[PDB]
Amino acid sequence: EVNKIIGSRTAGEGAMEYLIEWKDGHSPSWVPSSYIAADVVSEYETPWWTAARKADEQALSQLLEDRDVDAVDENGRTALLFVAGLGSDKCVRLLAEAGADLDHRDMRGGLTALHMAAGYVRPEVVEALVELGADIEVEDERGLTALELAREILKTTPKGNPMQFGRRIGLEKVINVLEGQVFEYAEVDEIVEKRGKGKDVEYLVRWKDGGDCEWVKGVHVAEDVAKDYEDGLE
Amino acid sequence: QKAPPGTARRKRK
Repeated sequence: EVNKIIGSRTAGEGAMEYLIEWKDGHSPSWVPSSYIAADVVSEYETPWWTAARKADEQALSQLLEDRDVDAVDENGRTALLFVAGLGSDKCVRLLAEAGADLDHRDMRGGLTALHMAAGYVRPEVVEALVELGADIEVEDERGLTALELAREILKTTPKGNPMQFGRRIGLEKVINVLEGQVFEYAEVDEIVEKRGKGKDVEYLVRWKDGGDCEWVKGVHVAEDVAKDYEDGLE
Repeated sequence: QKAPPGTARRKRK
């Protein structure tokens, strides 16, 4: 009766349907996962989950001719979440190309691919994730955005040797790639008031483009416009 | 990590 599987497709919610081909001979038809043999499903998906958990790009390239890329595992992780935590910017760029849901959320912890690239410390990956338009703002079960995460871990990286080093670099590169997304450096019209003293000086800032004035730490301002201010003071 | 000339850090909106 049933010959082989040839396609997947998300029906309902995290529920699956496969495209079957036939030995009795008739035109290939869609059919619920709940309605088809274990191994025959397993035989279509295992080559897939192997490929991913080892970030095999070539393989993945082929196993996609007609496949629903956002298939989940036991913990609601899609293929993408894997290649992300492994640090394969090349894979990630490929599955993105395949329309994968960048903003997908797992069900053990509530994470996205950027929570993986973050946690697993893959900069060049995040780089790409953001390039292709991911949303950095997505929180998880712990309420953490991806950035707050890189902040937290780097709190607790070791300071031992050049092994424990490329770790610290990593978190910084991520934490800065991410910052360069939350934070712009917009030009100042005027600097209205001065608070704090010496170095911990905090300046009240008027924006050229519009809207409120706001206390920027004296660090997060320009040495050229901070001077222009305390000169008008004298 | 110095701020560009004539600018200051804010959140993106």
